[PDB]
Amino acid sequence: GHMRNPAMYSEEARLKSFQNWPDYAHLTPRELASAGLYYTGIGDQVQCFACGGKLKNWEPGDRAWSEHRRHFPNCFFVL
Amino acid sequence: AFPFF
Ligand SMILES: [Zn+2]
Repeated sequence: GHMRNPAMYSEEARLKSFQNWPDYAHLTPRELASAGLYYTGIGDQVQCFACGGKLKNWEPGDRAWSEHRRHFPNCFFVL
Repeated sequence: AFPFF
């Protein structure tokens, strides 16, 4: 209400969060940040600044936008 | 990806 994390509203702030991002994740910080997701600093776990939705266990083939949309259909950012 | 809270 309205945005869950206003400090992660900036795409640059989401990108900056992806320090120590694991090589095993197979999704880039730039793809994740463009879909409104920032790094929590744990495993491959990311969160949306807008809806507060959290996503983990990324697999090769996943698209950041599609996964965000599908699991968080009320999110205004990927609507 | 898996959603969680
Ligand atoms: Zn969202």
